[PDB]
Amino acid sequence: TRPHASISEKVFCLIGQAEGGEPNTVYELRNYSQAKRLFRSGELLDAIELAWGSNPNYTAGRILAMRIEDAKPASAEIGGLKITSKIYGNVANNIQVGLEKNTLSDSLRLRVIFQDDRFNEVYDNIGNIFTIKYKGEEANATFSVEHDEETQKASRLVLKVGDQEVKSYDLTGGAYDYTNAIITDINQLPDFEAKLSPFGDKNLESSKLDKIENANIKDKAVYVKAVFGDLEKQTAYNGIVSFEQLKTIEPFELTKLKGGTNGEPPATWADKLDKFAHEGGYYIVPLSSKQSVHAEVASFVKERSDAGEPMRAIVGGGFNESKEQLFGRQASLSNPRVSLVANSGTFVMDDGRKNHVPAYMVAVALGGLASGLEIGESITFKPLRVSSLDQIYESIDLDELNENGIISIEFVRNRTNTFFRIVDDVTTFNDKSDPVKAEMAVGEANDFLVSELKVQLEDQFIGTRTINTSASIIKDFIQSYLGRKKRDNEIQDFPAEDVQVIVEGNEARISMTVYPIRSFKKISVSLVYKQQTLQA
Amino acid sequence: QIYESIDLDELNENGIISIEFVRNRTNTFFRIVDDVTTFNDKSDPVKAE
Repeated sequence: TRPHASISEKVFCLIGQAEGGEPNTVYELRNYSQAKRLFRSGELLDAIELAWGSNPNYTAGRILAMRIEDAKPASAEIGGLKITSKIYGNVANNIQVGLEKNTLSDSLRLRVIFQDDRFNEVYDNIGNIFTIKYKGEEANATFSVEHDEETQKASRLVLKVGDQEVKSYDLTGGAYDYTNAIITDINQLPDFEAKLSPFGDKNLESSKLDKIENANIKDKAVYVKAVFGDLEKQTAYNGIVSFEQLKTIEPFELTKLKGGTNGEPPATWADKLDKFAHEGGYYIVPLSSKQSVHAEVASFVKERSDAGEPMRAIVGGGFNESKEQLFGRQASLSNPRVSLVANSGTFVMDDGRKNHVPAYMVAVALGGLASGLEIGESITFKPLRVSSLDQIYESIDLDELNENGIISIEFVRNRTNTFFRIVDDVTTFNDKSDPVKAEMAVGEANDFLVSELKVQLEDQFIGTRTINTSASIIKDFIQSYLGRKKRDNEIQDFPAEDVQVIVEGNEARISMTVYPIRSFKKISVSLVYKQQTLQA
Repeated sequence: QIYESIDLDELNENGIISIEFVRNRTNTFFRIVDDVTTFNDKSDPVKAE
């Protein structure tokens, strides 16, 4: 590998169908060029590119995703070789592989086809690592290679003068573990010859050679053949397929790798949703309509948040859902840290397509916006990508479903432009006396403040250094820290007189009060027309 | 200097200094492709470089 030239803090999570990538592993997608390379097709790809494309400036952050399927690979067992596919799904059934042995080279030849990616390859001079020959005066020369009787790894290689062993190389271990050493040291018994292959690098570990005897030599040049040892080099980084040796290798006609399986749908998402526990997400969205999956996601979000790791979800159901379904689903999804989306629509992508967008894909679009916006700012009135809104929701309806905590999209008719811009960051929790639960952005600001508070209280006091730092000092430390957050304007002011601390044994209880940065909900303007004369 | 890019990788890995042909816009020149020594170990740059 000689030197050359060759030519957002809120993480967002996803889980849905995709025709690519191994399931039950959360991937981090560095760039949507790499997303398509992993997630070939399916709703997850549209959900990734919709999220990063949802607005020309409020782009989404670092995405984590997983294919939720019971998929398994396509494979075949033929000749001497088990052939297996790194793609899991029905797409693997399109793979084809076939061998030949070529009398022009006395080598093996391999061919791999994969029409889906318009991908095709041929490998030739497979095996036949390096040449041996004899030039000394004698009438006869040969050689041999032998195995360990147990492992069937190679153990000896020997040059023979006629029938008899001249010198041996310890393939069981040491300086001769790499065939390069033998390619040199055969040319340190210069009556014999060895010479390298012209067809690219090989550097085979000599233990992978195969047992051979008494090939007749002087004029002739003969290879050591070691076909599987060479195939490991030819398949190091190559294509979609991998190989395992059972038995002895032989060619075989072109044949499809079978057993490619997307798999049955999941009966429950819980044991595959658990992988997003410790991965640093904050917004997670399911790409599915079933209410049971939504209840499970609500449960997972609660399980992580109650453990100190805050998380939230945005959810939408099916297609063109009606009011009765939204109320009944809100009542079945009532806990905070969950948002329900009420509207469907159409989105445009660069392929020239107009999708019919389910409600959980509008959540993704909103979730990508929520992650793009810097901490504490509301999703209120930010314009969205929508091409057409699918709706039975008028002015008053938006009041109904806003007051009942369902997020919705509203239509605006400016002087010239008509654009869609989403209403308010209210959550599924209904009781609007408690804005700390109701408004998602208020909850975000709270979650990150309490976490920073909880963290710095570890170093200062929960480090356990002594009991002799009493409760007047803890009160002072919370006043100090509220001062620092007041300096950054994240809390407007705090009544230091109304802070109290109680201590018993090795436990402190503290009461406090904070003034939140007060929001601005409404304006109304009385515009009156009058006339007065111009004169000359 | 017929040795090609894959040959340069084989000579360089084995610790043998090689030379390369390079084409500019119109001019050309020959440059030396690595400061490697004859030493074996790849994780010991004090000796390998």
